[PDB]
Amino acid sequence: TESQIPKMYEMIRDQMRTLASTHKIPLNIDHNCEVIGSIIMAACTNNRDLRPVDKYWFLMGPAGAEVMTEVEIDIQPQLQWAKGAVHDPKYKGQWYPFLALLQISNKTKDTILWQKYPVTQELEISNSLEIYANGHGIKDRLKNSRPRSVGPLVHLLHLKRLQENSPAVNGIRKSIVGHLKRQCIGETQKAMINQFEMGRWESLSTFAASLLAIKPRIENHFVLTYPLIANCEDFAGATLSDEWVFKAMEKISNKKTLRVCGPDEKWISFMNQIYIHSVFQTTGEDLGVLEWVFGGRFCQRKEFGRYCKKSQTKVIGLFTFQYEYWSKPLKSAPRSIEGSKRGQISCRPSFKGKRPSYNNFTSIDTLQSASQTVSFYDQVREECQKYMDLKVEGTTCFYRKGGHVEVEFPGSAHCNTYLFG
Amino acid sequence: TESQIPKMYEMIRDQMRTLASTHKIPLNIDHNCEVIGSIIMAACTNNRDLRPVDKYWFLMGPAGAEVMTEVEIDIQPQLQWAKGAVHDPKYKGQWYPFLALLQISNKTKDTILWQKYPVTQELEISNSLEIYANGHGIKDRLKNSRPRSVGPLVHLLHLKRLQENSPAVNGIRKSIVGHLKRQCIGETQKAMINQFEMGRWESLSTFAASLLAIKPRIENHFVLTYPLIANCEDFAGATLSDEWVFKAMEKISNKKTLRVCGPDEKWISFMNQIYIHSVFQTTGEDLGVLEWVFGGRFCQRKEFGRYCKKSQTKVIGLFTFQYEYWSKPLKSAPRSIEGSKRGQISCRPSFKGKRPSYNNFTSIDTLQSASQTVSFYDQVREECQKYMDLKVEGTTCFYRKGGHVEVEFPGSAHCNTYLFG
Amino acid sequence: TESQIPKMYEMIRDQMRTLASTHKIPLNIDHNCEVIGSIIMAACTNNRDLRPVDKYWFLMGPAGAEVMTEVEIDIQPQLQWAKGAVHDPKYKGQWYPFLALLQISNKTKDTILWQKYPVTQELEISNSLEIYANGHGIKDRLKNSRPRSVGPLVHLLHLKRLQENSPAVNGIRKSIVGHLKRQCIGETQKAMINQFEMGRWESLSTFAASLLAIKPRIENHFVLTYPLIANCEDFAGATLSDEWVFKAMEKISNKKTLRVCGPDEKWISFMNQIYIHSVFQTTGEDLGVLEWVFGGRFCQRKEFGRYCKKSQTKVIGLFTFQYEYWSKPLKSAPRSIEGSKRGQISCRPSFKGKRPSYNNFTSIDTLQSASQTVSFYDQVREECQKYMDLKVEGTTCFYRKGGHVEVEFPGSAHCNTYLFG
Repeated sequence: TESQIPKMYEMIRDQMRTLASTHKIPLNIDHNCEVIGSIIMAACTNNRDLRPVDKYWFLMGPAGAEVMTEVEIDIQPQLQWAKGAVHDPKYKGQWYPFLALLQISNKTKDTILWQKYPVTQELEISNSLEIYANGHGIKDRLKNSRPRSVGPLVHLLHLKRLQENSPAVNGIRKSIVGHLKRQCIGETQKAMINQFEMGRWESLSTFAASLLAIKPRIENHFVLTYPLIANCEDFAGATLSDEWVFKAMEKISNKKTLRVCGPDEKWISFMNQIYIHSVFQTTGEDLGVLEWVFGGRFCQRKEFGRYCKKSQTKVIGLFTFQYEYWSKPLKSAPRSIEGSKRGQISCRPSFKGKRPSYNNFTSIDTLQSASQTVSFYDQVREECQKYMDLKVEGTTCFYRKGGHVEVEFPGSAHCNTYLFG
Repeated sequence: TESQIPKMYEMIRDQMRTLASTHKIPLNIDHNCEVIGSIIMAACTNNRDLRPVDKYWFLMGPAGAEVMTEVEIDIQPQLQWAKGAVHDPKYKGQWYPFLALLQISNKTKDTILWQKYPVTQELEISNSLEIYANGHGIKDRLKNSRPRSVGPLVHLLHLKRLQENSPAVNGIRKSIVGHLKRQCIGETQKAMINQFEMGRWESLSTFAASLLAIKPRIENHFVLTYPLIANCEDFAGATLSDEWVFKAMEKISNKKTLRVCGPDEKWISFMNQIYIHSVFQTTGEDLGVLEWVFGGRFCQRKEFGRYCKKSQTKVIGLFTFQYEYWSKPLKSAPRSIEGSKRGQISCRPSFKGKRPSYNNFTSIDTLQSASQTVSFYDQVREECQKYMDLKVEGTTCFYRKGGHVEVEFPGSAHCNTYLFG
Repeated sequence: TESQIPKMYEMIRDQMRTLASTHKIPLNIDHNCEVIGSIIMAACTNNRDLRPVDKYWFLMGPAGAEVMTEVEIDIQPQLQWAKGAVHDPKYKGQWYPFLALLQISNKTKDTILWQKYPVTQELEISNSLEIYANGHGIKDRLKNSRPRSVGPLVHLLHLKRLQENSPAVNGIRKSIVGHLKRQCIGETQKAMINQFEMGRWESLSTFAASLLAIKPRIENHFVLTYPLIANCEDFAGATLSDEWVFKAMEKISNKKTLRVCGPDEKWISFMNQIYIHSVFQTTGEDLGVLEWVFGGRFCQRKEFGRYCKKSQTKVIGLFTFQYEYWSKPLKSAPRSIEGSKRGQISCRPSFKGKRPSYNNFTSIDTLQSASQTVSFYDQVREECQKYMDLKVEGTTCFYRKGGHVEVEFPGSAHCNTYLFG
């Protein structure tokens, strides 16, 4: 499944530099790579909506005198290659599943800079839940190539849209539900999806809230963004899922040739952190964990105002990256109550001596563990409290840099803080 | 609105010393000032209930040999002046609005020493809510001069009393409701007041509990108490709302002439702290903030037993005051959800690495953010959770002493502790 | 009530060594004492189920060459003595009440090593509540001698069993209910027992959950286990309820002659801690308090796997014990809301200065303190929140070792952790 990753990375980077050098467009500027990279993406996917010759905005000029200017560029070489490469048997069909991950990676930056909440706004649920709407805005043909990488509310938004629009309805609805029930591990959650499948949406707010307790299964992959791809000189053992990516970004960072763009120099750490969020998909991650992993503090998006408009970005510094530990991408749900037992959570004193009094429950509702028939909302709450009661998240381990020696994450005072908090 | 504050302070202090010196009553003892001050107050307000000659309890004697004794005193000079000064056009009507603030200030000490809960007891709600019953016991004609300074449960107690007693009912009820809806900023809170206005009191417990989340708008003013007023030699630029009051109390404290009374010397810090609670109305304030502001620890009322009876107080030390930061009096509600967005409050891991698991919600009820019609109690809870979710309280800033350089309050380990906790 | 404790301890130890020395069974090995001690117990209680000659498993051998082997032993001397001693008027009837406490003490080790949840499993309630099922498995005739030492769910399991099986039903049910209502101090709790008494068990989950807030009254006694009894040379002033027990265990520990058994040497601290849990009945205690009391960290049961089988235990170290503070055994419920007043729990700012915002309530439900009729579940919750609101637990004090100087427990970072947590 990753045998072709090396050669597909190579093919992307090549088409990028071919098209950039033909029009004298320097690829040591990350903004140029972002625009060139998205044009190549569009030739592989929506072959018919882009124009054979069109004008785009690049940083043109010599040796740090670059200015943004509209360059007319011709894609019919890249277009002809792209329409073949979709079905080329040499890639063993691994092309579209790879393009979808590449689009998730390369669209991450804009979802950070231009924080909106299209999916929870359309579903009419709390915008705290947009963290589970990832992969929104990917071309649909790519979405069918990576349904496990698409957040559960994207699938849920697809289901409700279906009910507000043919005999193919029985087959489309079946597969959307199928993607939903693989992601949503809760017994009460699958029951709620069943209700949604029959158009009964009363459970929506409760289902949506349950996703922060009984967390869904979201597949992650570590995919380089277009500026990294163009400036990577060796894809020899490329993976999307182990220390290679970490080592690849350190190698480019050490080259100190790729420059990054932004509104002004106060953004230079943030831009660089945005590379980590795109490649490793840590946009939703705990910032305390991230600081430990990469060895530096991460900004929250609050710490800056609105991004400037893409035409008014400027070079503001150099790409930089380093890391202290690494980890593989999570594929299973982060929390499991399998073989979990809430044990003693209260004191039964035997000494008369006074001492502080604890209650490890918010109310006696949180301890109602049910035999006598129970109501559905209580079923939900009880199942959620079981996952809430877990004190650890994740599945295996972090590794020290330069090997696979397992190092337990020690903790942080910056834990339980978040990029959009 | 404060142009007359200097001259009204002057007039109070003058009438006080005039009446004290006529009967050889020393004003360097705070208890004497408290009794003399309340007699002058009563001449300006309930002109007909006090007696022209009557006996009161003062600390009489020479040079630290004072003993408490009943002195008969004659008020008909102070009484004649008082009946004029109510309507004297030279004060521009600012007299009663000032007398009401002075009575709030000078009644604060007794509400601390003799902690009872008349308003929540009469409303039959938790006595934790007496913090919102301030200004109770003020003469009603003064209450109409400062309805924004009167706690919302005083207005609420007035409304329920009205329904348990004429065509003026439509006008009295209207104005009480009007004061209530200006103080209670919650949309669900105004709906609950509407229900109360129509005699439906089922929401009482919920309305009362909501006041600790969606906090009401309470107007504060910094007004000197009678012992400070008599011992202040300069009212030149007097305000009730900026650093002048702070500087005025430091000036008297530095004189080291005013002595304070109490049951025994173990009360001497507490008595002095009671001056801060009366003048700056910090009775409800966070003791950790207070310690930072004034630079010393504040006692909780638990740390002492019952006050002795007023006849058995003795001189126990000197008035003392100092401060490190200052702030203006709050007039708006302390919490606002305007332009507030609860953002990301949960982690979506992308690394397999295990890490601690957080849940920033007590139950999945606390995340039910609602389109589908919602029940009223949930409306309340959801609105309350929005205010509960705020992490900061207050509106502007503290200033360092001796200027208006804004200094962010850094925090304290003594925060979230309270005078009646 | 304790006048006979010295002589009853003496009689137990004597019968133990008599039967052990007759068959050359060394009593300096704790496993031998445990088996011999339980045989003597069985002769005093279920006189007819044990066999006059039978084979048991002991550590036989010389001077650290002991191996486990089946020894046939003859009890008809110990049996003849035992059938008399039950009713011997010289013990003043104090025999059975003492045997029941001795059985609670000596069965504690197995309930730790072989953690099961028979009572909550049979009641079908959360196994977090097995902490309130103590004294289960005691011979019933002993249970009637110490009903206050039997956890409330044992009595509750007895009541439900009664309803699933005669004119004596009115008298048995009455006394079980009577034991239940003395243990369960909550007004809503007694109401729930009343419902159970009439076979209405809907309240079960709520009653069971309420026991962690409104904690029941459980009687404790400090009783030596069989290995301590055999190796105690002086019962002169023996009590079950003051510093004597502490001093008695230190004396044997200092002898360094009793060896303890377990699966391997990594258990040697845990085994020794199990002596403290049996004698002082701290199985349910706060481990942070325990560490302070005895001056060493206590293991949680998680820190080890399953015990080996009793035939495969080996000597792994020496008995050891020490202590820094002591306390009497608790007899009353650990929490009381009598004369408790929740006071100010919220801030009413008077300064405009911003500051952190606290809410000392999980939801506005937790503040609903009710006049207007309230529903029963809310009655429960409100009563429970009153006990939840208490910040201190226990009734009197701890004492420093070697006297009765009261020392307030200072706290611990290891508090709110538990043996079965």
